[PDB]
Formats: sequence, structure tokens, C-alpha cells
Amino acid sequence: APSDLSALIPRATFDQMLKHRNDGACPARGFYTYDAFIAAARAFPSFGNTGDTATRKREIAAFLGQTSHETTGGWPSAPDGPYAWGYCFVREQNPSAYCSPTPQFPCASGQQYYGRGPIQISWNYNYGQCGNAIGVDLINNPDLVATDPVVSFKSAIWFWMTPQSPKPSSHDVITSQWTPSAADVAAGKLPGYGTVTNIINGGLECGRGQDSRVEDRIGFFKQYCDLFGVGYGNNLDCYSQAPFG
Repeated sequence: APSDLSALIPRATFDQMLKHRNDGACPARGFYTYDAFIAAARAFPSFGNTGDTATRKREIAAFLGQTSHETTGGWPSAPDGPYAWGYCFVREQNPSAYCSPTPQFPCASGQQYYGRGPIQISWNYNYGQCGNAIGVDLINNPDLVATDPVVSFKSAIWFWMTPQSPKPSSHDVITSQWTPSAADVAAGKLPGYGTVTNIINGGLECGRGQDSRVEDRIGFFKQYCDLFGVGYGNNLDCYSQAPFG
């Protein structure tokens, strides 16, 4: 029913979800704008536009939930709780090179590929693939992900939308466009938020029982689903899944 992404998630709804990102304690304050989120989403037109209204909202809640975790400034006694403190930072706290050079994706001398933006995109080969897809030279200018908020949001929606075999895209998983193979079922990878967590960081966070990072991902997702007035779906954790390679 909402005709486009702006109607699906109005400015006031986005700002309620990301309620503390512009607080004085957040190093990225003033950076992540609603306008940049809407403008960036144009590069991936099926994002938030796949499925019925509930599914579209669940996708946006899941995207905001995962990226909120990646950039959270929350703590247990934070005002409005830890799931109101997404999007608090934009650069990984401590820098590292994150360089693994190949002929396809070199490392530009002098550049560092530490986490930046909503999905904390890292490594020259990820910046390289992302930049090729969105039309920006992120090998030579990776810090554009932290200085231009439309490039920042494009990098995170690129990640969300892009399959990387053997992984499906997070998009396809959360919008019921992906069905598990028999092997995927044996690996516990069923459609839902947990399989998205596995796609994002399962090699560290999944298959090891309850994990505080995963609990934080889920809490943000539930908070945003609650605001949208939609249910969470099933299979929310990845606690006994096999990690994707």
C-alpha cells in the first residue's frame, strides 16, 4: 500500500527508531540523515519494495536492526534502553589496514579498509566489489563511506542486496525469496533473521549457543518491528546453525 520507501518509513519513524544517534556522545552525530537513506535506496530499487506491506516493513526493520548493532553506542542503562542507540558511530574505533591484496582488488598505498558506515564494511576486496557496484572508487577512497552519507548507506544496502556464494543475499532471506536446500536444512539455515545474522558474521557469532552480539542484533530488530507494528517471524537466532563458510 505505501507507494515507495519514503511512505513505508516516514522521516519521523526513522528518527524515532534511531532516536539517539545525534546525541552529543555519538561520534557520528549529524552524519546519518534520513535523506541519505532514501536517496541511497534508489541504487537498489527492490530494497524495501519486495513482498507485501508487512514483509517490506520486516525487511527495513531487519536492515536497520543489523546495521544498528554494527554501529551501536548502547549500554544496559542507556536512556530508552540499548535498542535506541543504533547508528552512533561511523568508523571502527581502532584502525587497522584490512588489506589482503589481489590483482582484482589491490590495496591503495596509504589507505585503510577498517569498518565504516552502517554495515561496517571492511577489507579492500569488499570495498572494491561495493564500489564497482555503486560507481565509486572505494579502493582509492574508502573513507567516502564515512564522509558521504549517501555513499555510506549505499555500501550497507549493497551488502544487504548482494549474494556471495555460497551465501544468499540478506534481502532474499528476509523477504522469503530464498528457500533452503536439503543441505541448508541440515545446517539449520531456515528463513529468518538468524540466517541473516549468519550471513553477516556467523563465522564468529553462530553455532556457539547464546551470544551477546546476536542478542543485541535481535533486540534492535524486535524494537523496530514493534514500532512498525509487525511480527518478528521465526528462526530469529543462529545458535545451532552451521556458519556459512
